[PDB]
Amino acid sequence: WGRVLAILKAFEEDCATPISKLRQVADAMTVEMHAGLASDGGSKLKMLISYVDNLPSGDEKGLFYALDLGGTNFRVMRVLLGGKQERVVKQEFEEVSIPPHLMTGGSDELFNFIAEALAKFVATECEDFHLPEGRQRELGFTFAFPVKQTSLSSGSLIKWTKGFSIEEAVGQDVVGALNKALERVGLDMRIAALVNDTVGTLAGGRYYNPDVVAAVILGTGTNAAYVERATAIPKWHGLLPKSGEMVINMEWGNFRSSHLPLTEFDHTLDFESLNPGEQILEKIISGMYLGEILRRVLLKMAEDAAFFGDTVPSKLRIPFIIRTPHMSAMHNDTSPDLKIVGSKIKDILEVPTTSLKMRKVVISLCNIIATRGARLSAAGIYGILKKLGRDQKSVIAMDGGLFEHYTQFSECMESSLKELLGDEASGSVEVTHSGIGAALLAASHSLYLE
Ligand SMILES: OC[C@H]1O[C@@H](O)[C@H](O)[C@@H](O)[C@@H]1O
Repeated sequence: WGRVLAILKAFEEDCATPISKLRQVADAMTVEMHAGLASDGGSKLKMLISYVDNLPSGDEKGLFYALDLGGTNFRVMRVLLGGKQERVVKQEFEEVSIPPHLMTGGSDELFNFIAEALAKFVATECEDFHLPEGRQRELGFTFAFPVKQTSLSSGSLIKWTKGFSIEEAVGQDVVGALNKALERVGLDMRIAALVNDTVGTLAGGRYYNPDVVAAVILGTGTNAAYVERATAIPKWHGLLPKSGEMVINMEWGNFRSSHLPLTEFDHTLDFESLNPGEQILEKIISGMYLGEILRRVLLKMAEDAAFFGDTVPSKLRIPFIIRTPHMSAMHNDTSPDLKIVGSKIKDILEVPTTSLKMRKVVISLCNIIATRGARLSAAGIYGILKKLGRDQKSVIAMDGGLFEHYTQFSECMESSLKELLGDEASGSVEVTHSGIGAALLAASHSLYLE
């Protein structure tokens, strides 16, 4: 290593996000927010209206179910809410990994999967979760994909992201689909709310902190939601909210700008993806893609600089063979001779023996990729704050694996938001962590009292 350094040098330079560039990115973001709000097709930012005009206050009460469909995991939960003082009295939930074949199969089978798991969960209901009366179960549905919302409890799928590809479902109503799946298992359920995962995170965060104004998800995918003034949404007039507010789902994963520090590797990832040209910003930020970027750099060094000897390892040529959790562990390796980077490369790529020089390169690459994504996340948040005129206490409710379980990532993001804000503003913005959100929104729309 060995001209491996030349590629390393270039990639580091092409990925650079000095503050000037973050300011340019934030400014481009704020511009797209205005464009996206002014016209349905005016921006890469769809700026979807959620039909949430009232956020949780804390006085919600009753029994509520919630469904949560993400990119890789599905969740079923129920909660007892006891008002202002009691809040969440009791909570139960089960999590199921989604069988990969369901991601690209048919619509019915995806929704059967959801309905059948929910039915099994419902059957375990007992004690304090016993359905009172004389009543019907009420459900909140978190659905982590772009939706053209028609009401709080309805909307059609716009497109898939995160490796999903069920074309049958594009344009079809998500709640109607679930409703038909619920009919097939003979489960009676009132869907009171359908929300994007950013929206639920925002509702859940605002429930615990009145000053929450936005939510950002940095997990398998990436996205953000925020509370916008109704008058600042010229494209939409299908309701006159008394609050004067409306929560927006930005779908910022799809953001693109010439100021984005893209490399040949991000280009090849994109061109070979399931959704080429879409989710450009998501593909350099989210946990789905970070490892895959790493994989493409290492493959480049393997075939042109003999990083792994004369023969390129066969497992390096397989897409998504390197996951982001592999990256973060290697990134955390503070040890001489870098034990962890060594055992991760061996375990995952089936390469015996790596010099110190090779694992120093790998840990450097990990840092370059994680830092870019984190700093770009900060520029995103700063873009939202400028839209809000907030560039006075603002809280950003965060969720997702990258922010919760990747120390380097979440710390770099907070540092760079701080630098972006500056002495004046920084000291009035707080980034904090904690589904329940969708249930809280169902709770405001319950046909029952307590
Ligand atoms: O889960 C985080 C985000 O992932 C993106 O790929 C989806 O399009 C969004 O709807 C979601 O909010």
